[PDB]
Amino acid sequence: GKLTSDFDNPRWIGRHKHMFNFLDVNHNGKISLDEMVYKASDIVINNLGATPEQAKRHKDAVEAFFGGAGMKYGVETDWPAYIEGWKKLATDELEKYAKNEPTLIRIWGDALFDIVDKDQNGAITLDEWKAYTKAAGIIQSSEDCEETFRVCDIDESGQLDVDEMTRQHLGFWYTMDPACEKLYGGAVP
Ligand SMILES: O=C1c2cc(-c3ccc(O)cc3)cc(Cc3ccccc3)c2C[C@@H]1Cc1ccc(O)cc1
Repeated sequence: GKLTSDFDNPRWIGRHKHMFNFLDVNHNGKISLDEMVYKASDIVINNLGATPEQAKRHKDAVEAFFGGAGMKYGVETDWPAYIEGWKKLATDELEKYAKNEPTLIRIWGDALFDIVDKDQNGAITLDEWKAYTKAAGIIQSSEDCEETFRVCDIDESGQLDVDEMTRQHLGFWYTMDPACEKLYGGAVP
């Protein structure tokens, strides 16, 4: 694995700058925690049929995750404060990884996969991953969705679970692990 940060890597900055511009759908140069939690909850409730119990769990997880990057309700976060807050989020997540503490990215996955998995067993199929990532907009083509199941160590079903995805997300969002490249296909650089 890799438990060292790489915040000076221009491709780490560019990866999250891509995400920031993807999240700033109204081209305001700034995004709020209200917008992020709305987008997240809108997906699982209105596209994926989450129950109120599932949605509340998922809401607290998304709220914590983006809140870990310094975003707050009623506050607009511009790009400089965004990437600065994302360094603090990656640092806190890397401390949790090292302490074998439940990370914010795992807690979001567990809450999300309970919705995305129709059997609610913490493992999603390729069609279910295409359903979520296209509703979220983070992936547009079915080709990029298939790259996820190539990069990830899929089980024998074969489905993707939170254990494997948390491992991939460690290297993709936090440490720039070369083996975690193309986790979202070509949709996210
Ligand atoms: O990990 C994930 C991630 C990271 C970012 C991101 C990335 C970098 C940024 O700088 C900003 C936003 C953005 C997204 C899309 C999204 C944004 C806001 C509201 C709902 C979805 C997603 C999904 C996906 C959910 C997930 C979580 C854990 C799992 O185990 C499996 C799936």
